[PDB]
Amino acid sequence: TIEERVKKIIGEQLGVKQEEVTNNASFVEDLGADSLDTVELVMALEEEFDTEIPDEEAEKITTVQAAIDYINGHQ
Amino acid sequence: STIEERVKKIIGEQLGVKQEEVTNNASFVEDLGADSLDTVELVMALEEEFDTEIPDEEAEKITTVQAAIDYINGHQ
Amino acid sequence: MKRAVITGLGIVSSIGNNQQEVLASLREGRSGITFSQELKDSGMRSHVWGNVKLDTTGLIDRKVVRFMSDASIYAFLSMEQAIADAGLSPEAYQNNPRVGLIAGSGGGSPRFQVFGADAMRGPRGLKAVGPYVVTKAMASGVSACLATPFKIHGVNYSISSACATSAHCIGNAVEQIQLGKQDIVFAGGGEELCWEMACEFDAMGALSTKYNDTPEKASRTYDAHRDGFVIAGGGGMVVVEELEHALARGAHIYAEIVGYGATSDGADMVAPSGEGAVRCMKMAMHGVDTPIDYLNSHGTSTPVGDVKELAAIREVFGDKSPAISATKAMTGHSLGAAGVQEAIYSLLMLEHGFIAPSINIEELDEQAAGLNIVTETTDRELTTVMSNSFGFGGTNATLVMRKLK
Amino acid sequence: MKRAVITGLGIVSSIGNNQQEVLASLREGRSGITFSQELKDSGMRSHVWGNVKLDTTGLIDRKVVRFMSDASIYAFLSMEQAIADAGLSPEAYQNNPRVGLIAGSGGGSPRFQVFGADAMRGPRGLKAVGPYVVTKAMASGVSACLATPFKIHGVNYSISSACATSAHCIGNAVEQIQLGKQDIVFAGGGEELCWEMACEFDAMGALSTKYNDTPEKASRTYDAHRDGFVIAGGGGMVVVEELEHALARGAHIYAEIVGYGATSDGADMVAPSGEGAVRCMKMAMHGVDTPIDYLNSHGTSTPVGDVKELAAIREVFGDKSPAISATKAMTGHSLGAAGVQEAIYSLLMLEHGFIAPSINIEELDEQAAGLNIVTETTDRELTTVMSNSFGFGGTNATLVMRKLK
Ligand code: NA
Ligand code: NA
Repeated sequence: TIEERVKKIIGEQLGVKQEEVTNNASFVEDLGADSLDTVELVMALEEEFDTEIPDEEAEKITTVQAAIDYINGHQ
Repeated sequence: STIEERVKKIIGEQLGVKQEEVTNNASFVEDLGADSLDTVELVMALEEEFDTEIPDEEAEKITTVQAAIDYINGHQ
Repeated sequence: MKRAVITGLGIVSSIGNNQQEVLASLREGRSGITFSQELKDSGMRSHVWGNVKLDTTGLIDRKVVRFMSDASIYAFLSMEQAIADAGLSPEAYQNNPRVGLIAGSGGGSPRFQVFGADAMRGPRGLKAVGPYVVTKAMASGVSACLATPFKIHGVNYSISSACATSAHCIGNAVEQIQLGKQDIVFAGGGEELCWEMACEFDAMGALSTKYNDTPEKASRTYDAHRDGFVIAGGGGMVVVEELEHALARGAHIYAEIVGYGATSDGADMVAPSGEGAVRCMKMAMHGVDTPIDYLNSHGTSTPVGDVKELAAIREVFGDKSPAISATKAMTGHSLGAAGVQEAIYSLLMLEHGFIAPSINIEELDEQAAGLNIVTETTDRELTTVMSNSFGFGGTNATLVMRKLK
Repeated sequence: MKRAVITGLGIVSSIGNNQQEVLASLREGRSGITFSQELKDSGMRSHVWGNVKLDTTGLIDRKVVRFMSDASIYAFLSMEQAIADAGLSPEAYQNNPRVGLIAGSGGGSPRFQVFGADAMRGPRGLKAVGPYVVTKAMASGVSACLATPFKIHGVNYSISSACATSAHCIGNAVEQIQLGKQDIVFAGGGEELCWEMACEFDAMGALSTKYNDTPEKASRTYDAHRDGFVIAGGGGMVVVEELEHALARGAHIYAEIVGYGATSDGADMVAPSGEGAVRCMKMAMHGVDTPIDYLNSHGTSTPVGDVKELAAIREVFGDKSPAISATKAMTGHSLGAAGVQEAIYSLLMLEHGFIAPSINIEELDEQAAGLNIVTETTDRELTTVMSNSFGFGGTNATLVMRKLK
């Protein structure tokens, strides 16, 4: 259910339904995120996967996919 | 230092008066310019200085320099 | 010179979540004060408060409320009500250089400043703080968090003056109309309710502590055994509008702001001098050619303040002192939001023709004799009413409101 | 309406503890930014700040300073300076209903709010909090803590508007003079400098983090590799006075406040819109029949803000070329204190005939081309100067100051 709750996180952060959240969906260009949203979204991901994402690797998470890289790229 | 000197130092610093005004007869409110907030803080500063806890009923009676000296001498 | 009128109200308070609920509470002398387990648990001696009885969770759009502390939420809900009450469409007030907002809080957000510091010192450090604490905690949060989503293009700032805050906001809004710089200014404020703020008043000995078992009797302005104010939270907003602009659009006008006093004691930081209040009331009454029919006193239920204010009233009015009541005996003291909330109570009294009672006077203070402190709801045609708001630092505000035509 | 002039000033800043030290620093292009072990130890990514280099111990009497946080201390010392610089004695400005004070901070005291909460949660509870936290941490602390000891009897409140705070204070003071309500209003502000407040800005990503090893280079407005502002603390105060009153007492007059803009973006919470600033500058220039010779930009050294302000300037002025410089490249960003401090820098430039440099522009941003951005101290006879201040919540202020006759 990793997909389900990641879509829920992103959608509650940004106000988007699970369907709107696609592998290629951009937080900024598709789902309306500003820079503060992006900070909060990284926060919320770190909470769910109990991981610490460094500034350098966080700066490269920009779609569902760039972050799927963490959820299941590491765990 | 002695109890008396330490009490008088606290009172003078707290109330912004020179040591020569902190005589044993002096009243915090009538002679040394203390207001209600000063009273709160002065009890606090005595409690901290002498590692003691002053019940509110006792603190209400500590209205003069001598009263403070007497209390601290009598509660070690 | 340009004249300023009030064309819309909104309120979230311990005695009601809109002006109809508030009206009913005022007529009934109903208390907004409840027992607080939060305050008790924090180690305080005062366990009573005037809480807003509304879960605000999810009432404001996520993208707007992410920036907001409770003071801003209460003020925002109040402003939505005031806009609807004034009959203003989005096209009428949005993206308009002549429409402004002046609204404040006394304290910003103690809760979120402490949250930010706790988070920073915890194991995640900066990552636990998140990006929204500044707008929640900054002193201008109430104006910033409203002017942005409501598309305000005119003036945009907060006045802060402790317990006079939102009264000064309304006064400054009047000045903007009088200077001809704005046609409408939304004015008011808000205050959060939390132990983080309330415990610092308890530490001063400023809050009621002897009536925790009977919360509705703790706030008791002018009673001989009053023992401090009861802290409260909430918000309020009024639509201050230039008169010809209001008439031309067929606005409903509650009252004209015919007087605004603002003075300073320059004396004691926490206790009122009295001559400051006298000058404030006189400044608000200057040029007002009708008598004050009703005076909403600041009256917080402190031993220090209640009768100093009465002595000032006696000096101002002499033998012709107006009918007086202290609505804080019902509502508690919402600090930065008190002024606008009391302006609104006063406007409802003016609009509906009654005086709200000064409750819980079981034994009237010796120094309060020979006055007309109203203790039962009293129907009366009012024309001119006055509200006082005073704050720490010796800051004074008075507003005088009068029916038109 | 009545004309308003500046007859005295005072300042405590990262680049000097009085106006003589500040003037020397401005002429030298001297940085006030140092490395902060406090910020680094708290866990922040930004380890640089614009600190006040002053031992304030014993400068303020016990009975007065017991109420004060650092914002109030800085503002109080600035006010002492400004009173002396204006030539005013107690019989003239004390106990005078025509003399007021409008001065604010952006954040109150995060330090003392966190101190209060920590003490309450400690083993001694309410007894550790003490009775002075409310006056330190309330939003109106700066006005309350100054109006009381200086015996101010006129207006007394704080304006708060994030990084526009003390500019709006000055503008409000001008309005009081214009309305005929006051003869003198002391206006300005202060801000404390502490990890408790600064870490929330770091959590937003708003502070410089790439230049900790070279602190004097970190604040670099208009440089292509700017990465956020450098936080700073301090205070400032100006004496705003009605013209005929000033002339009648033979006052020294720095300048007339000939324009004041205050507007609202109604758009984004943390990023400027541009058209808000355009309207604000234009409002401040309305009726001013001389060109702007120098513009002290708000210019904080953020990627998001610096160039938006330049685009606004281009729209306002077109082919005219006001000299521009961003003094925050030297001073850092003192938040609520920034407006009054920059007003003071601009008055010093007007009074002493020079343009302070915009420093640390190693590679000019491509979008900052075509503007007269001064990067070297330049002597020049100025007549009219402008200072911008903007803040979160889309709040904008502009002040325009011009030599008398
Ligand atoms: Na009132
Ligand atoms: Na500026």
